[PDB]
Amino acid sequence: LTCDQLPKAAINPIQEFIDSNPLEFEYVLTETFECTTRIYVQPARWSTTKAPTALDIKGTQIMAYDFVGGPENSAHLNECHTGDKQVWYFQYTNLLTDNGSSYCAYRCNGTEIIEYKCASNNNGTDPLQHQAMEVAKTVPNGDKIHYAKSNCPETHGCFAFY
Amino acid sequence: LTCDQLPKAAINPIQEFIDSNPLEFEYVLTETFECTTRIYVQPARWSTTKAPTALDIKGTQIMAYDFVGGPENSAHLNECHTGDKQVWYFQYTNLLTDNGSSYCAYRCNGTEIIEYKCASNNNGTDPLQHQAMEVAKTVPNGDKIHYAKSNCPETHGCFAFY
Ligand SMILES: *[C@@H]1O[C@H](CO[C@@H]2O[C@@H](C)[C@@H](O)[C@@H](O)[C@@H]2O)[C@@H](O)[C@H](O)[C@H]1NC(C)=O
Ligand SMILES: *[C@@H]1O[C@H](CO[C@@H]2O[C@@H](C)[C@@H](O)[C@@H](O)[C@@H]2O)[C@@H](O)[C@H](O)[C@H]1NC(C)=O
Repeated sequence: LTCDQLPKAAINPIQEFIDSNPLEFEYVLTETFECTTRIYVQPARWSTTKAPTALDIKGTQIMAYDFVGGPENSAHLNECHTGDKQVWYFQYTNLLTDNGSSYCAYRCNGTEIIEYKCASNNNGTDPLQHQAMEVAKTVPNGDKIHYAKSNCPETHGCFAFY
Repeated sequence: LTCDQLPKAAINPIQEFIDSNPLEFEYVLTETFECTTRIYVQPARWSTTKAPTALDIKGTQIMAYDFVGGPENSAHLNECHTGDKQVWYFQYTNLLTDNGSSYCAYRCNGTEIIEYKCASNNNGTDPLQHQAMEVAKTVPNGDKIHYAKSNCPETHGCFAFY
């Protein structure tokens, strides 16, 4: 299996992602998105693109990306500080169940995987999530995929932020 | 007029604030919340307090505060990185109108004002907002209140983030 052959699942309407806030990453590829909370935001009233925004929050640092849909169930992200463009797909989504929400998303460079983000608001208890992670690890460079919460900073009274 | 005598307006249900996302500050007291976007987040499914969270995002930096209601229409904030406690009130709110949402909130130390946050998603065009700002400037230390967006960094393709 190569990264280009992973499923490209249907993307839920944006409101279903917003209604899942806040999410934390369970499995990630690089160190970048360890100990990170994901927040979805609807478009600003003054936005001329009317693109929603994804926020990746790691302690007191934040990456933001406006995003729009592209071909074949892609998400086209524009990182708000750098202008860097990224193309993402979803392996699966399972939002707004009786046990909460989960999904796994990935970023390829051709046949190899270069980033991976499995998110949930149920501490990774959706059986689909571990299953998806086990599939993604089989594509080239998927060996890097690992648990995102092994060594996070101590909290100071909150639950999705530190 | 002193800070303790400012109105303590009724606080809208949390969903009305979330539905107003994203907001930007129009008038602020210190430099801290210049060029800042405010995002409201519902409580995490795993939160034992079930407190919602306010995010103050300034470029790639973020302050987060879980908050709960207190006496006399107060909001009791817990800054998520430091554990520092803050007590806020609203001068007024005007959410989810045909021209969007605005509010002005303030933090006193007795008779003086120590922080001020007027937010909107309509670029400060609610007449109530300039009116409220003019009242707040009349309390001790209110002279510091000023426009929050005079010199913000250039964007890189987004609208509420940079
Ligand atoms: C969240 O789950 C944690 C255990 O997760 C499991 O073990 C870690 C090391 C990973 O391999 C992960 O994929 C496994 O599912 C608990 O330590 C923690 O207490 C849980 N949090 C709760 C219940 O709030
Ligand atoms: C947003 O409004 C800006 C003008 O705002 C006015 O002037 C500044 C200096 C402050 O005094 C403020 O309180 C006033 O309301 C415009 O420069 C800007 O283009 C507007 N943005 C829009 C239309 O998207």
